[PDB]
Amino acid sequence: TRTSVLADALNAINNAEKTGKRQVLIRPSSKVIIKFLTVMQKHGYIGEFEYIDDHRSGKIVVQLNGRLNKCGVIQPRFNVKINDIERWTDNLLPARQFGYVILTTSAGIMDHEEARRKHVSGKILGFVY
Amino acid sequence: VLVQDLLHPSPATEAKQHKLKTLVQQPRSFFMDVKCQGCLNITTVFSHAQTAVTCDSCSTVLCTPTGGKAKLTEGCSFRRK
Amino acid sequence: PKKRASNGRNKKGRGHVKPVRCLNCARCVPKDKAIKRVTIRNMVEAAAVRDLSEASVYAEYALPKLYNKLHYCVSCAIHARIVRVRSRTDRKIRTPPQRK
Amino acid sequence: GRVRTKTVKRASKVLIERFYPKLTLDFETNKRLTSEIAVIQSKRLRNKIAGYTTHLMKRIQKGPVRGISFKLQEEERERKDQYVPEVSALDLSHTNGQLEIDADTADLVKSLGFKIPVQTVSISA
Amino acid sequence: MRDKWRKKRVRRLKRKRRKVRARS
Amino acid sequence: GWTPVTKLGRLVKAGKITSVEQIYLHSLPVKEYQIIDLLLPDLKDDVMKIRSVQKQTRAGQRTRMKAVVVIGDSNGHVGLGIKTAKEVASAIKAAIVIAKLSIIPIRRGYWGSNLGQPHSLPCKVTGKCGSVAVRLIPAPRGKGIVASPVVKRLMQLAGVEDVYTSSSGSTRTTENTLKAAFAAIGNTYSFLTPNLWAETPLAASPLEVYAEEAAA
Amino acid sequence: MENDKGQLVELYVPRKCSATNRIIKAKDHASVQISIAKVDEDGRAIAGENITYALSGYVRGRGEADDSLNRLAQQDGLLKNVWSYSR
Amino acid sequence: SLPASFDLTPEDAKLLLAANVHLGAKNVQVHNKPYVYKTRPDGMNIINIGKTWEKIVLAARIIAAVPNASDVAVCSSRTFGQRAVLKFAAHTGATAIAGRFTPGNFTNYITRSFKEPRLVVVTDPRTDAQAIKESSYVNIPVIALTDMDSPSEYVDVAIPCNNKGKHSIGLIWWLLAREVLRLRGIIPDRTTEWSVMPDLYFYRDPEE
Amino acid sequence: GKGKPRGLNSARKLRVHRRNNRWADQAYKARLLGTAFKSSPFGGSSHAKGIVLEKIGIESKQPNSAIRKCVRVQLIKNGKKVTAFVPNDGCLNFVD
RNA sequence: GAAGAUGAUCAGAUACCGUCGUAGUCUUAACCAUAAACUAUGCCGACUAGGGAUCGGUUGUUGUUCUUUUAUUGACGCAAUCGGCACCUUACGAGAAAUCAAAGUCUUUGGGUUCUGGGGGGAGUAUGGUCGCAAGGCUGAAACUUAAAGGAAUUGACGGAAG
Ligand SMILES: [Zn+2]
Ligand SMILES: [Zn+2]
Repeated sequence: TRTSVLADALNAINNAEKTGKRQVLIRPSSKVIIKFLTVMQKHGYIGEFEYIDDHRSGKIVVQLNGRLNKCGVIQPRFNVKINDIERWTDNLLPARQFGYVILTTSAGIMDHEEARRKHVSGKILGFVY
Repeated sequence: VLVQDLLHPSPATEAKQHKLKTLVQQPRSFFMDVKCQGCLNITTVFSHAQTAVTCDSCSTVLCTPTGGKAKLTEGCSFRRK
Repeated sequence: PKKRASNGRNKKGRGHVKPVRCLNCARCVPKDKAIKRVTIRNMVEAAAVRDLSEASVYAEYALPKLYNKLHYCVSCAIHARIVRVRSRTDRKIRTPPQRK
Repeated sequence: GRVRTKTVKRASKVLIERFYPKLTLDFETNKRLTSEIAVIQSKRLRNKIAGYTTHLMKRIQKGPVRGISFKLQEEERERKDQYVPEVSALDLSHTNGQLEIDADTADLVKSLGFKIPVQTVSISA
Repeated sequence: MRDKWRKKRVRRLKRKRRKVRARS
Repeated sequence: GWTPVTKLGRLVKAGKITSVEQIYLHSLPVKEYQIIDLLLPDLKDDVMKIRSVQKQTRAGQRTRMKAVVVIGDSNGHVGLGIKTAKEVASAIKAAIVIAKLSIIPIRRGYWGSNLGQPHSLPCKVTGKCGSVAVRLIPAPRGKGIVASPVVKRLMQLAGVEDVYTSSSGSTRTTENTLKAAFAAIGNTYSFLTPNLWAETPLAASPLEVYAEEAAA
Repeated sequence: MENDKGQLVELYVPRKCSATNRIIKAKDHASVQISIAKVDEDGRAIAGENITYALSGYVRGRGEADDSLNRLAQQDGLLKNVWSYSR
Repeated sequence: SLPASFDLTPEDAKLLLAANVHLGAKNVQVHNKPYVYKTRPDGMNIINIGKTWEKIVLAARIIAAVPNASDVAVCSSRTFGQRAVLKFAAHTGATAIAGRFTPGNFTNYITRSFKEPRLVVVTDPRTDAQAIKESSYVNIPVIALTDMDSPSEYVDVAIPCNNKGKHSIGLIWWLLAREVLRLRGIIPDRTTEWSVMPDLYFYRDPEE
Repeated sequence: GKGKPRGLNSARKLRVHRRNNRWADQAYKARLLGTAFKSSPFGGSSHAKGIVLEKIGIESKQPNSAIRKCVRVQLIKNGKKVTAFVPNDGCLNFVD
């Protein structure tokens, strides 16, 4: 059965951007999905995404523009200390100058760059580059 | 196709696509006002009615249940609401 | 390795098929695996139609045919040359050979 | 059998592809002409070479030969296949004066900015 | 040998060992 | 006495095409090796492996000897040549010919701060040939070429001096090891990095601006 | 890619597909470059002025290169009401 | 954008509709669906000739971008496109590929008919696969005349036409030649009638 | 899902699974079962002093054809009798 | 038709072939729990490519045939769908390859979870335990021995295989 609504959404994105489709439909939607997508726009990896209300869990239509390489989740959402981030970024990101490790903390869903800026830590949630 | 308008699909493909697979699910079933041949009395009947609905005024069965849409008896006219 | 994708039979969405005996040697072969041929032959050879017609007491009598459905195992059919070994690519061709 | 080999076939046909005009449909003059054009070590080989040469010319006269070009075949084919009947065979003259298109395609004409007379034909096969 | 016959050969040998242990 | 038979060969014979990056910028196929002899005179070749492969006949083995040759300029251009021939010299000589024909550009990148010239790869790249998968990870300015001797020599001729390499599979098979390593190093210009995100207009092919110089 | 002093140390800045925006490789021998001319109001092709597109070898193999040009030529005015966004 | 004279003239709408260019194969693949207008109840499929005519101008504009007409190669395996391409090669200066296509003509540089065109035009992708396949080896764009069952891989411009027609194939090559010559300026303008008749480019049987 | 549990609370299942499966590794099994201590003639040691009971020369295996010259030695520490080779040219005589 | 006996063949055949034939094959009450029990492919879930068929249900439409003369008949036909058993092409992708629409979305390594394997033998053997009337099933080693065993494909050679 469906165990991770985030993992299913990111899988549809990867299977759409390797194929070259410029859009993808995500079902179902969640605030973790919507906030994970917002981090992508701030770094430009996607265009606008459209949330469709159906009086249910929802549906999301995303616009892909091909400057993304791979986005995925890390299961489970491991506990990540501040000193742990250096290990995690090395093994997940292709280089030290680009790529993002998305963390969920009590300060919100955010990438490892601004996570180091405000010096708080939480669960690792995914990666994007 | 690489670029498609997912948010506004043409209604032509919406009419042929399954009700749960459309952008937002919507019943294709409806409600009818059935005029029996015996008398004129508004009786609201579901299209996919499972029960042999009879008129209130006259003891005449309006529809006989079928696997899908119920078939109204001869002399029964329906108007969609 | 796997010589055929269909595994030499025609069993899919099925557990068991009742076997048949080879016509040649009475060997039990699964029904969907057996080589089956429909045979509708004349009672008499085409040369024997002139002498049968003249000896007939009925004017314009039609000779009944000889109907049979033959069953073979893989060994029965190959030895009798009902089927022949095909190349690795031509094995996939399952349209009947053009003869009639 | 009397099947010519490739060394007599290709050597002969190069001669046509280079010296088409001065050859002739006669063996003996061709036999003497091939004696001066190509260096042939054996007279049997030259008689083999010249024999296929004339036979190819007999084929060139009765039609277009395959695999031989001598800068005059195709040029002569250039100005011959200009044939055009006076009626365009596409104009609306064979008909009564209007297209014979289907009834379904009639909507296609109306959809575009075209008002063309049409005899509706309903095949529905 | 053939794998099936080696399995059957051991069964005959295995039954011999069981019968011998039955004496004691 | 070299007469080019291709349009780009006539262009490179004259001063029309002077830099190999112009060839790369338009993916123009290369068929005659004399082209880059003029363009990349500084090419270093070395024989990586020589093998003898036998074909069974009705009488006996028909042995042909196979050589694998790596070519590079130590400045970001590298190629790999594998050719079989009856003799060792001809196998090496013909492999050197086809090694040149496959020279590709690589992207040197920065690990950490971008001080100085690029020295490493811009990202992790992997190439697979057969069972051999070769992964190149960028390394700091201190580490050398952390790789096996066969893979090390390939990375030297490409100008990379800082790189980690991890290999899986039957790496003792040199041919698959070098092809997989060659495939990986060619992925440097296949990974879309943020600095390459800036869109640029499409310059026309040099075969277009010089149609008359290369007609025949 | 550019270094500390700011000079563009990147040699061979590659090009990007007009359909998928993927980087076109150096040996991407299936890739093409469609060049469509400019036409003046008189109906004559303008000399040395072309509308150019870059196609990845990927999209040509999948058969979507035909649809890619039709949309690209639609957006740049080279075609009218031939490609539909709504499918 | 484009002058309004480039729209489909009623005269061409007569010629295109006359040769049954609008009939497309009964089986239509998913890629050629946008060029389909409607279905005929028999089973025949209608080509959107409005889109068809607009593809003629687009492809012809690509040919005019090629500087040397000798760099445009046309090929045809069908006899119905055998005659057309030759005078298309003659009128435009293009290079014809008559009859069978020898493999290695583009990839092998020691062959006799070794060409490196900047553009290839194909009568029918299904019957001319070898030329299309070799084009994907040396970076050559391809323009193909495609029906509704024509495969769409490694073809850039699909001009929807009836490839199984006597007069449809010749008409398209006529239309392309007319538009290609108009853009270079050989034909003075878009209103004059052309010397070349539609009957020319039409395949002729050996009977005459 | 790779067949192995991925939950954050699945550390016991992962630790148990690997612990059982290390018994398939021959080096690990000999260490924990202590086979060298129990059954090896040296008792797990490196060297061993013994008493030569006689001198015996052994045929080599195929495809080689020779006679390898060893000795039969009885061990002091554990009473076992083994065969020990004499690697060199011509010191069969030096051992008695 | 195991077993058995018999007539052949053969150097020998207590084998293949022929003739009988006992248990068994069938059934009722119980045991047994094993198969190349195979799709040699665990289950649940989402996505990725085109196409034509086919079964069940459902939804709309016929120069069709038919009840009956027609409708509310039925069959047929044309379209959609959900579910299935599958099939054909291609390989974006995977694989050592055969091949695979899953064996893809796996060094760009993480949806959830159960089970199993660590070179070939010895050996699924010994012993202990447990279940069974037994036959046996399940769990299950070690000593010692060995540099290979094996998978897919290629060339040749050979075949009491075909063309
Ligand atoms: Zn009533
Ligand atoms: Zn048999």
